[PDB]
Amino acid sequence: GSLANNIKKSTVIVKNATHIAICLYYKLGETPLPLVIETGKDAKALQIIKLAELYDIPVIEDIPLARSLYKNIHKGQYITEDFFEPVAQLIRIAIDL
Ligand code: PRO
Repeated sequence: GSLANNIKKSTVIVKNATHIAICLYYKLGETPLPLVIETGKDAKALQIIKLAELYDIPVIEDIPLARSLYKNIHKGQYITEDFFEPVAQLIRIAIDL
Protein backbone atom coordinates (compact mmCIF):
# COMPACT_ATOMS: atom_id res chain seq x y z
CA GLY A 1 0.00 0.00 0.00
CA SER A 2 2.75 2.44 -1.04
CA LEU A 3 1.89 6.11 -1.53
CA ALA A 4 2.59 6.17 -5.29
CA ASN A 5 0.65 2.97 -5.99
CA ASN A 6 -2.37 4.16 -3.98
CA ILE A 7 -2.52 7.48 -5.85
CA LYS A 8 -1.98 5.76 -9.17
CA LYS A 9 -5.12 3.63 -8.79
CA SER A 10 -7.23 6.33 -7.08
CA THR A 11 -10.50 7.51 -8.67
CA VAL A 12 -10.55 11.12 -7.49
CA ILE A 13 -8.82 13.39 -5.05
CA VAL A 14 -10.58 16.05 -3.02
CA LYS A 15 -8.54 18.83 -1.52
CA ASN A 16 -8.47 21.97 0.53
CA ALA A 17 -5.65 23.91 -1.12
CA THR A 18 -2.28 22.56 0.14
CA HIS A 19 -3.53 21.71 3.59
CA ILE A 20 -5.55 18.50 3.07
CA ALA A 21 -5.81 15.90 0.33
CA ILE A 22 -8.11 12.89 0.34
CA CYS A 23 -7.68 10.03 -2.14
CA LEU A 24 -10.84 8.14 -2.91
CA TYR A 25 -11.12 4.76 -4.65
CA TYR A 26 -14.27 3.18 -6.04
CA LYS A 27 -14.46 0.22 -8.43
CA LEU A 28 -17.66 -1.65 -9.10
CA GLY A 29 -17.08 -5.30 -8.26
CA GLU A 30 -14.18 -4.50 -5.89
CA THR A 31 -15.35 -1.89 -3.39
CA PRO A 32 -18.92 -2.01 -1.96
CA LEU A 33 -18.52 1.68 -1.05
CA PRO A 34 -15.92 4.40 -1.90
CA LEU A 35 -12.75 3.83 0.12
CA VAL A 36 -10.45 6.50 1.59
CA ILE A 37 -7.19 4.97 0.39
CA GLU A 38 -4.77 7.77 1.24
CA THR A 39 -4.95 11.03 3.21
CA GLY A 40 -2.46 13.74 4.00
CA LYS A 41 -2.12 17.12 5.60
CA ASP A 42 0.51 19.76 4.79
CA ALA A 43 3.69 18.33 3.22
CA LYS A 44 1.87 15.02 2.70
CA ALA A 45 -1.15 16.69 1.06
CA LEU A 46 1.38 18.39 -1.27
CA GLN A 47 2.99 15.05 -2.09
CA ILE A 48 -0.45 13.56 -2.88
CA ILE A 49 -1.42 16.42 -5.18
CA LYS A 50 1.89 16.33 -7.17
CA LEU A 51 1.55 12.55 -7.61
CA ALA A 52 -2.06 13.04 -8.63
CA GLU A 53 -1.00 15.39 -11.34
CA LEU A 54 1.74 13.04 -12.53
CA TYR A 55 -0.70 10.12 -12.74
CA ASP A 56 -3.56 12.25 -14.19
CA ILE A 57 -6.00 11.69 -11.31
CA PRO A 58 -8.71 14.39 -11.24
CA VAL A 59 -8.22 16.75 -8.33
CA ILE A 60 -11.31 18.72 -7.21
CA GLU A 61 -11.09 21.44 -4.59
CA ASP A 62 -13.90 21.26 -2.04
CA ILE A 63 -12.84 22.74 1.28
CA PRO A 64 -15.77 21.63 3.57
CA LEU A 65 -15.87 18.10 2.08
CA ALA A 66 -12.07 17.64 2.24
CA ARG A 67 -12.22 18.95 5.87
CA SER A 68 -15.08 16.72 6.89
CA LEU A 69 -13.63 13.58 5.23
CA TYR A 70 -10.26 14.15 6.93
CA LYS A 71 -11.85 14.56 10.37
CA ASN A 72 -14.20 11.58 10.09
CA ILE A 73 -12.89 8.92 7.69
CA HIS A 74 -9.48 7.48 8.39
CA LYS A 75 -7.23 6.06 5.69
CA GLY A 76 -8.35 2.56 4.88
CA GLN A 77 -11.98 3.08 5.87
CA TYR A 78 -15.03 3.25 3.68
CA ILE A 79 -17.02 6.45 3.64
CA THR A 80 -20.12 6.74 5.83
CA GLU A 81 -23.66 7.45 4.75
CA ASP A 82 -23.23 11.18 5.35
CA PHE A 83 -20.77 11.26 2.49
CA PHE A 84 -22.56 8.98 0.02
CA GLU A 85 -24.20 11.68 -2.11
CA PRO A 86 -21.30 14.20 -2.12
CA VAL A 87 -18.72 11.51 -2.95
CA ALA A 88 -20.99 9.97 -5.55
CA GLN A 89 -21.07 13.44 -7.22
CA LEU A 90 -17.20 13.57 -7.19
CA ILE A 91 -16.97 10.12 -8.71
CA ARG A 92 -19.36 11.04 -11.54
CA ILE A 93 -17.18 14.08 -12.38
CA ALA A 94 -14.02 11.92 -12.48
CA ILE A 95 -15.82 9.54 -14.82
CA ASP A 96 -16.92 12.61 -16.88
CA LEU A 97 -13.19 13.33 -17.25
O1 PRO B 1 -6.79 14.95 12.85
C1 PRO B 1 -7.77 14.69 12.15
O2 PRO B 1 -8.70 15.51 12.10
C2 PRO B 1 -7.84 13.40 11.34
C3 PRO B 1 -8.75 12.39 12.02
C4 PRO B 1 -8.29 11.07 11.45
C5 PRO B 1 -6.82 11.24 11.07
N1 PRO B 1 -6.59 12.69 11.26
